[PDB]
Amino acid sequence: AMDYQTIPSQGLSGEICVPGDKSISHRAVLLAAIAEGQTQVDGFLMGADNLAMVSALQQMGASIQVIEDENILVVEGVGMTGLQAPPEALDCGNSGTAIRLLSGLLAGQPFNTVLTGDSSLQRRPMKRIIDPLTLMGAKIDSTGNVPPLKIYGNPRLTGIHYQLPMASAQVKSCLLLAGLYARGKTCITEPAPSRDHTERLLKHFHYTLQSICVSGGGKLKANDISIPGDISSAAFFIVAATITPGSAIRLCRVGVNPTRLGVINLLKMMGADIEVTHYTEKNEPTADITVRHARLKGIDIPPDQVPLTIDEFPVLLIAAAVAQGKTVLRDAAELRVKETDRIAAMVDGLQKLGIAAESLPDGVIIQGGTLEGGEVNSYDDHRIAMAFAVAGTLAKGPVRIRNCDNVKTSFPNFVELANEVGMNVKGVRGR
Ligand SMILES: [Cl-]
Repeated sequence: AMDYQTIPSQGLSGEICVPGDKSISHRAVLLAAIAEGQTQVDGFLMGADNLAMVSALQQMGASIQVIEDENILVVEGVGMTGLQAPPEALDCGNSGTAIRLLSGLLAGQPFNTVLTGDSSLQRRPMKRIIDPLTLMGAKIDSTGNVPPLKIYGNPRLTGIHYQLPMASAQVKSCLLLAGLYARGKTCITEPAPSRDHTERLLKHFHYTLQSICVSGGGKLKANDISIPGDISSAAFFIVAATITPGSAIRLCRVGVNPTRLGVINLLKMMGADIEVTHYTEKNEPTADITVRHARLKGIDIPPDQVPLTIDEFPVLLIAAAVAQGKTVLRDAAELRVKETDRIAAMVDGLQKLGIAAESLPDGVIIQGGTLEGGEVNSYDDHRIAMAFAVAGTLAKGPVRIRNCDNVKTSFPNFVELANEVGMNVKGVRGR
């Protein structure tokens, strides 16, 4: 509901999976919808952007059954040519990824589609995909190179070899999809190799791929898929179990990034008790994460990790609040407004929960202490709202978190997952 109310936890326990992120979730259902056969998708993020993708595919005749509370989809593929013109404009909500992937998928279809979304989405730039898509023969009308986009399906799409002056996995993913419906082969080359989840998903669905090249005329084969859990969503539970006495949990199949330091490792530096096991590379790289309660010490976050901490794992600041000593985030230069606002909200909430915290022009400083019960404002930022729900696990009293509407729309299963592991949170009427 509008506000979240928590009460202190007796200690977390149990095993859960957290959903994957938006990007992999979109790609999985999209590829499954045009495959032949039935695909069961586990770990599908059930937020508004991902369900907007689902409803769009259904408008075009896809068979997708949604089990929201279990993060499951069961897709009966309609084949490469089973999509049909939607009767109305496809509303992509706030999803830039949805509109861009759908533009690639629909450019080579033998029908027309209008793609739009909310006012935020109607300002998102689209030239980067429109031009390359036009080279393959796409007919995409738009004003100001932003949505709405009217795609006049071109069944005569032809493959292209594309040489980019800068890396971009968003363009690549779009062209790979358009390539599935284009004559000959479509190839994408970059100065440096960019992120490649689309490529692995294509292989998972048994499409042939040969820089990165794909050919039209091939066929997608249904194949069950378990989306790796988003480390950002998992971080909430990792911190919860780390700071709450008597806690022991296991997070199954969480996507792990081996090339970066990360939240698990920053937590380990604070003295956390985390075991990463059962590492596999057949999904993105995946692992089970076992977390037990552990006393923590404040650390100096290296500059390179400051933006990432604030952007992706602000719940790490909740762990700093209960550690012994101070934790310091100082970036080389003053932070961007998005970062500055985020830290100001975290600092203000922490202060309201009796923690000594100061915002800096290039970061923040947290004096480790004791979280008290009280009231904070999430400022409709789901990451902030969730971080304070986690602070509630150890707070001396109940914590009320105002304006949590965006948690339901970004990560709706948070509340049920929190409760299932012993972390008390319930939606209540606000203001
Ligand atoms: Cl969810």
